[PDB]
Amino acid sequence: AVRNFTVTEKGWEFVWGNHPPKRFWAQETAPGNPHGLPHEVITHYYHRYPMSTILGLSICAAIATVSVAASTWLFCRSRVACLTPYRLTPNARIPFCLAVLCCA
Amino acid sequence: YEHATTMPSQAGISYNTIVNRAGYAPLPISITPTKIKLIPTVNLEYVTCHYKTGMDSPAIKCCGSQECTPTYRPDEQCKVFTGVYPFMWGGAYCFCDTENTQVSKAYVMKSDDCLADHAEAYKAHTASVQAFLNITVGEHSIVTTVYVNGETPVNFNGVKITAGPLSTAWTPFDRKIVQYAGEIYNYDFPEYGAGQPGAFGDIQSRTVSSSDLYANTNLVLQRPKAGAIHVPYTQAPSGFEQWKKDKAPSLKFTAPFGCEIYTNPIRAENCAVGSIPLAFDIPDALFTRVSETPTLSAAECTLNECVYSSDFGGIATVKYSASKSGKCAVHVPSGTATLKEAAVELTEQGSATIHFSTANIHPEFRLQICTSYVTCKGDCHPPKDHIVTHPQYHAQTFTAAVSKTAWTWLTSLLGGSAVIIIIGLVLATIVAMYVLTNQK
Ligand SMILES: *[C@@H]1O[C@H](CO)[C@@H](O)[C@H](O)[C@H]1NC(C)=O
Repeated sequence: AVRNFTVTEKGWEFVWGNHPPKRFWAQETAPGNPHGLPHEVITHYYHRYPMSTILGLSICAAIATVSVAASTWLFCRSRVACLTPYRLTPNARIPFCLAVLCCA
Repeated sequence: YEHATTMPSQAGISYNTIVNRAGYAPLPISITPTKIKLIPTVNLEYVTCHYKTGMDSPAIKCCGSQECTPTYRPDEQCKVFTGVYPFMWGGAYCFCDTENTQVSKAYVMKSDDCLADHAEAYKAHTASVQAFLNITVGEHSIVTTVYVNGETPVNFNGVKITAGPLSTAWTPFDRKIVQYAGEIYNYDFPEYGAGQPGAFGDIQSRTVSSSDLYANTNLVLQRPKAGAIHVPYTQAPSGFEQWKKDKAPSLKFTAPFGCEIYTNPIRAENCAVGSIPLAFDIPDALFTRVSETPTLSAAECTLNECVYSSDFGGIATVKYSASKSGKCAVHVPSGTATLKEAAVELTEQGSATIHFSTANIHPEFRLQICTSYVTCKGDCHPPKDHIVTHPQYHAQTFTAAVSKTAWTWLTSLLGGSAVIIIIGLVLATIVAMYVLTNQK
């Protein structure tokens, strides 16, 4: 037979027939390389510490997306609020804002 | 001097601590629990073994009738069968074809081997803890079997140690246990006088040599075969042997926390649970003033080797310029690293090597020596072995294995987004102020 068992840092022992019990402990070794490209880092910190990377990576991605969307929203609102006072002039003369910031 | 420390109850792993005073040299205290025992108080409820059905020789009355002698023995039964015609090697026993009677009588006794092959049913409660500690304080080393109740001190060289009480009241044995063949089983055996046929405790004795015996084996008497002298009976098969067929593994194979179950006395050893609180009362004689002890100066720590393995997978070399030779109680106040040595020899000038175990990929701790506080940093690498045969000496912090590239990426994602938000807020405020001031 071939039997696989999961050994963690807490410990794990087996008794095979009349042999004395043998104890084994896991050890943080593999796989991947934390001092490398993002995919290797994610692989290393997913195989080790599972469910603490999937949660953390998702939280970070959500925060980044919300921040980017909010920044874009504020930038567009600022552009509208700085252009419409100059934009809806009947002759539409807009030199000052375009010269000081190039909003358009 | 009084100290109150707490050490994990992990057998075979040394634990080092340092004691500091305002004007006294630091002193190292090393405790090594070689064996931690847990001995519940047990009461012998009863003893069960294989039974033996004993039959009295049939009472054959020819051309007559008999009566049932009243019952006085364990599971004892008597019955009179009429119309029997027994035979022997000589020939027919009775001369009447009918109206002959045979009294059959059976009972239950302990087997002849109950003195050796028996199982003892115990009630287990009130666990007590003892610890075999190698204790080294002030270069004074002893071995003591200290009780882990908070009431009893142990004294040596004016030093008092009060251990316990244990942090956790957990025990592997439950209320009712069964000892058989040097193994302990968590079995809910029936109470004395409540045994059932074909199950454990179907016959019960208060003691292996006791004169009492409760028997309940569903013994019944069948009619003897025609022309035969014997006592037929029908019983539920032995409950002890059936229990031995379906014991399930003992406690030494099914106990949590790696406990090792032993008998005589019934105890659990080396349970990796809880923590022992130690209270120290140290006389001032062992303490030495700062002037007497060597004072360290011009010390630098270099991590010439580090692997974050379970064992001491790191070596730190410290360059020192000490006032005089002596002993330093080398210690790391933080939990970053665990030091193999609680004390190090010190010379006038040179380099000292210290073996440490860390779980940090990028360690940086404040190594304390006789008086100095060196700041020691470096890098560690994953070890060769996927699996080892010893528990981890160090402790795992939440941010232990997090590298530095992960910090850079996390700060860029969490910290760059905040920068973008700040930029957007500043731009919005500037635009609003500009338009508001340009209305008038
Ligand atoms: C504890 O002391 C005993 C008695 O000398 C010794 O045999 C044993 O090796 C010591 N334990 C350790 C871990 O050094």
